[PDB]
Amino acid sequence: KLAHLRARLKEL
Amino acid sequence: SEEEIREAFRVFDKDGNGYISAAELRHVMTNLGEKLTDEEVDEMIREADIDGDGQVNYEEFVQMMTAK
Repeated sequence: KLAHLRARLKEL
Repeated sequence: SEEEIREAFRVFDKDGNGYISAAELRHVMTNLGEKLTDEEVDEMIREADIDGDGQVNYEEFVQMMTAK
């Protein structure tokens, strides 16, 4: 999801 | 902070046009490990795009990141 996208994007 | 949104936008844009297309969007998604089909990717744009142009602008980008 969009929220999950921002989460994983911050990880990498 | 809205910087988080701007940061995400900077990562999406692949040149500095300020208009994230399906190609650039798919590129980022794929790099994250998300492998979707042409339809699935287009659906994301169709939902984010409120104007009906075929791309996501800064304004729509901010709204989609704050969606629930």
